[PDB]
Amino acid sequence: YSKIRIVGKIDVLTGLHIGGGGETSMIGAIASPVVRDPYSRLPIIPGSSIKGKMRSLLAKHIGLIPGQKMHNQDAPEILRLFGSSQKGAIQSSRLQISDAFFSKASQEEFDKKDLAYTETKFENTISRLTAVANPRQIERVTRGASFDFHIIYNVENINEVMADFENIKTAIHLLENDYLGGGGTRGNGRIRFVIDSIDTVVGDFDSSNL
Amino acid sequence: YSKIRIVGKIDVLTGLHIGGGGETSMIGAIASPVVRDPYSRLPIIPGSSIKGKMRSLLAKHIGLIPGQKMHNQDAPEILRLFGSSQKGAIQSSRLQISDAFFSKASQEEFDKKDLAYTETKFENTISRLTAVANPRQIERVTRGASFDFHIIYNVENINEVMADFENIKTAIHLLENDYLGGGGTRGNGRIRFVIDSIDTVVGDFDSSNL
Amino acid sequence: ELAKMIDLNFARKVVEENKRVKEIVLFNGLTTSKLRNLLELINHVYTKVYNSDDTTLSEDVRDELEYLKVKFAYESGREPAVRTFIEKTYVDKLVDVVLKKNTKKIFLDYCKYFEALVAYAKFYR
Amino acid sequence: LAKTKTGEMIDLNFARKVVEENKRVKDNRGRQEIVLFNGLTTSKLRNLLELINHVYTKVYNSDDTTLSEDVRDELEYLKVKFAYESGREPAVRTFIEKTYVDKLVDVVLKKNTKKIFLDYCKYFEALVAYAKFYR
Amino acid sequence: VYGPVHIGSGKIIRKQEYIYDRRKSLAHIVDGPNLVKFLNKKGKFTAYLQYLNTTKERADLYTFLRQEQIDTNDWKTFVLYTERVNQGKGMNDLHLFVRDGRGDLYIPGSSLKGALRTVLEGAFHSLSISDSLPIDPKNLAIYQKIDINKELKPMPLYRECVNVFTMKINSDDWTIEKIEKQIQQAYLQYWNKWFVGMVTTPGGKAFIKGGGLPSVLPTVLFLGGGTGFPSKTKPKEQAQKDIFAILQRRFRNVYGKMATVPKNVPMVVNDSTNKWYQQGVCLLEFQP
RNA sequence: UUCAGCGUUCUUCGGAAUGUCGCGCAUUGGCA
Repeated sequence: YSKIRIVGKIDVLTGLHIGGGGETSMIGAIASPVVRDPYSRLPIIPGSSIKGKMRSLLAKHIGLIPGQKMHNQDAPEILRLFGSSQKGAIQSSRLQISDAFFSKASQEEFDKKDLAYTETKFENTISRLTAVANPRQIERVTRGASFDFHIIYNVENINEVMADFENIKTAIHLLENDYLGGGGTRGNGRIRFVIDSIDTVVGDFDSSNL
Repeated sequence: YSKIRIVGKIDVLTGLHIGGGGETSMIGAIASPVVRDPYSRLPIIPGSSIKGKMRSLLAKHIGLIPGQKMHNQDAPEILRLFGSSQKGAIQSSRLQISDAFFSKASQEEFDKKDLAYTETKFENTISRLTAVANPRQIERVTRGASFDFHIIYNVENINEVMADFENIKTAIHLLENDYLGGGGTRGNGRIRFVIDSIDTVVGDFDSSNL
Repeated sequence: ELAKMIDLNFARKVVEENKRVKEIVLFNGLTTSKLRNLLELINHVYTKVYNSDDTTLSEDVRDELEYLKVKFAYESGREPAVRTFIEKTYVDKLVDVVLKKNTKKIFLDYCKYFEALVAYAKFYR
Repeated sequence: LAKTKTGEMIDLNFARKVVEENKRVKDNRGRQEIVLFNGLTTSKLRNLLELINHVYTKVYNSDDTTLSEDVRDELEYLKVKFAYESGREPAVRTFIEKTYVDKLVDVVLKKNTKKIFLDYCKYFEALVAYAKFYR
Repeated sequence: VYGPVHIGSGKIIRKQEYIYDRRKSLAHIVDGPNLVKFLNKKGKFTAYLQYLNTTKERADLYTFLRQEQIDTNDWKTFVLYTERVNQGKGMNDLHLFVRDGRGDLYIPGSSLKGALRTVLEGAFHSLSISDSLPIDPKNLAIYQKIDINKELKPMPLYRECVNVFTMKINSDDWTIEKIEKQIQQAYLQYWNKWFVGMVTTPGGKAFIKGGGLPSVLPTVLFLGGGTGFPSKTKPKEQAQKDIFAILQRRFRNVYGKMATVPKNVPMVVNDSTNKWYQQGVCLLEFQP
């Protein structure tokens, strides 16, 4: 039983809008603020969004059982990797995807050029009936942002580690094509998992060939 | 589950204005600036703008049901291609059009020609009861610049992928005949499409025919 | 608690008194567009103020607030209605005391007062 | 931005004070019409503001923190144009000498910084807007 | 474009900003920085400053260049470009044509759309009009604005004008036949109500005597500037009363002081060819 | 006749988000 870290980075290729809540909108300010970790007041990519997007894309690639009403009905590879909660037959998740924080490198390259971390994109909604717009402000994340994604893989069945990492590779390739966060259908969310560093944090497992 | 990636060229036929607020303007300078990628500080055709314009043009082309007070109720082909949100009938979005960034080719062409990628256009409103004019300055994108537009289509219903890509091509032609962005009824927003390559990045679908 | 009292209740009552009905006309004919432009400038400075975490206003935001005062004067010169609104709500005087205090809190209550002015101006229409 | 004589600083409130100082009611034929800078109107002011506007746009588009040589020659042409316009009309001459703009362009040339040129543009904004306000 | 047409770009350049060869009869439009650095290198910058201080009113660049006797090829290196000129008087003023970022000559489609909207009135989303095709700069020649109010007079306003479009409609809202008929009707109204007043004035008699108006002058539009108050805006007499009232309200000096209604409100171009010309008139053609 | 331009406006008016989900399940409980 070993624990392997996949710490790397995420290069946003367009705006990234992972919305939030709990703050009332000052009149004329951002209507849909981006989620920020309150202590640093920086936009972040919650690990829940990453894990959900990876799981959804991988399930679509592998195939969904027709009439699937719950997440626990996915293919056994998906349940083995991302976790399942059935009645009595519960499978632990070997993937633990943490919140990806704003990188210090991107923070420095944005402090240079005097560039704000987020971009208040200005949008509208032309109705189909009266053809009247409706202003909206969305707090996207700028293109230069890099996020320190941190994933832990737990090796439980040593025989399935290779196939599980092939699944992870397929899912991250699907994510390189698919977006992260909301509004991805309208230009947001594009990313690329360019930077990686995989090694065995705990145990004796071989992490050189992964 | 294959993702087919469209990459192509949007070359500005005329000046392109796509407004964006939140910028302090000097007296007598550009009152309504164009949208900018904050990082590159260059004009950009947002993916939202392209997607909204294409959906509007396509839905006008096939037809609009009377009393259409919402975007969810529409021609079902548009719902399949671009998405839907109707209660109990959510349809996933098969087209994810992203931001069109300023190409290095046209940027270097302008750099060698000693041209700025934007231009300040002088206009005025002539109230005709008193023949009194009120001037204004609109930013436009210099003609000849080029953007690289990058769409991704998820192949969910294999049977109708040919019809869906035909609809995409028809929408692209509709965007050809019309403008994009600000007031094009007065001469802005003309664009041109050059389809660079269509391929299947992830999966085993055949992209030779498309 | 800016100056003299100046609060959100002051905003509501001043919009009430300056409201006159013939159609509804406020501050001798101030359209909502001019107020929205002023609030847009307020938002532009307020976003930068909010993003910074330190409690003391920087030099950049202080210069932007002086610019905001100059823009207020320009808008008053452009239209008499905006001038009467600015004089009846004393917004530029609040800008001055915000500059004098050099505290983020005073700017935040100033922005709250401006937003209250906008909200009550729209509500009474 | 810079400094004038008698220890007075250059700022936007200084522009307000300058425009107020050169304001005379000067009633004529029983009508109260405001004159600024001894006969200066707003058309000359808008012409000068447009002259500033061109260089401001050129410097605002560029990302360089140091003033380019092209913008330096823009500013030299601005100095020449200011001298020519001040020579043309006495009112513009009094305006230019009272607001010390012709020295300010020299200061921004010596500083060789985009931020300083932006501050000078803001000062000229204060001048024109405050002249519009007091009128 | 039967008459010289100038669409301003918001930049007005003085006499000292550009060179004017009277004998060669051509205007060298020059940029500022190139001339300034040339004079700094050659030591002519201080001479230019002393020239400006010596004569405040008239500071023609060409006369200064002749006084310093600088090389003509040294003139060409700082000159942005050259244009053929037409004067009735060195030139006083100059209005530049509209140039996009690339720098080609073009008339914006917004001007055409606004003119069409004004003439047709008497919404407008269906008529989508785009910019006209690029034109080579050689057609850009400098003309003069001349006021004809019972007597011709040259004016200091010199203007860069063109030497003498893709559009889509929706069938229900607009029709080509209807819009062209309305254009013709508006032109006929302009001729009947206001042009006759200028025909009757002696300055108008001189204008027609020299063949200033085109013989043909169908579809005629007032695209650019300098056309007049009859355009850019009713019974004939009531219309004249409204124009006189608005002019009294706005222009206190020329119209406010004089109380009597003029013969025609408002009371009011030379080219090297003997034919006279008028500013702003254009002939259009529409093809489906 | 000569010379010279001059003033006027510098953006305006609206739209400032909307609709929907508002935790669900499993165990604890109730029944048996």
